[PDB]
Amino acid sequence: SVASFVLLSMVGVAVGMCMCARRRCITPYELTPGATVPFLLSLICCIRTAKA
Amino acid sequence: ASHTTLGVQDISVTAMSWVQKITGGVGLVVAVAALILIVVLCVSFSRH
Amino acid sequence: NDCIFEVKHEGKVTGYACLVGDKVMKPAHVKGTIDNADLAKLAFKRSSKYDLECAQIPVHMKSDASKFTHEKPEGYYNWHHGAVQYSGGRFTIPTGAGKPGDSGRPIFDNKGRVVAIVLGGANEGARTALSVVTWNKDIVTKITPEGAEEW
Repeated sequence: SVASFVLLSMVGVAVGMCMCARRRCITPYELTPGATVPFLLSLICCIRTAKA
Repeated sequence: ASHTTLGVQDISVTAMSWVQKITGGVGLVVAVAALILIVVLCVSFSRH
Repeated sequence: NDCIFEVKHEGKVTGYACLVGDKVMKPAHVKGTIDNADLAKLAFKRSSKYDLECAQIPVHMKSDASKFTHEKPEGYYNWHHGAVQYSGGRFTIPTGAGKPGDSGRPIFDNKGRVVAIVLGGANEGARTALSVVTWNKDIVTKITPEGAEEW
């Protein structure tokens, strides 16, 4: 039970760090006018389809 | 018969390896056709 | 500058099609078939990626086709309802120039060659945004803003 609580929260904090990383990576492109984001990064950061 | 019965559709012989030779042909022609479709799909999304 | 050639669909207000370079081009969402029988009997290719259809121009009438360019500098452009503009990486018109039934019109530059084709738009009075197709270097592309509809 305590091994489940640490392991299920370790994948939890990995998802939390992945979220924390995505928001700091993507917001510079979001907070800029003119739809700027490149192709490769759009796939890596899973922002649906294209630069729209 | 003093032995037990055969698996008939299972436990085919050594030198049935024709099955693996043709499956490693046709199944890789499928894998390559899906690889070709995935790489053209990938660049067609670069074309948005 | 009225040095333009086009055709319509089913002989009615059903959108339009263009002679560009050496090929006919037409929208995919328009109903019916080309009015001119010497075009209409041809075999047409299509793509839902660009809402588009195309065929080779017959050699006896290839001389009648319009010219084109890939160029899209900021400024003002010519089309049958006037007032068309390119700015901020977008084509635009005032609202009164564009509506349903007017799809398939070519937009021309200041030297009289096609740059893009009108498919539809998203309305506002002073600057309606447009859904269009256009060529980049030597490959076709579709441009479409937020919330547009085809005409």
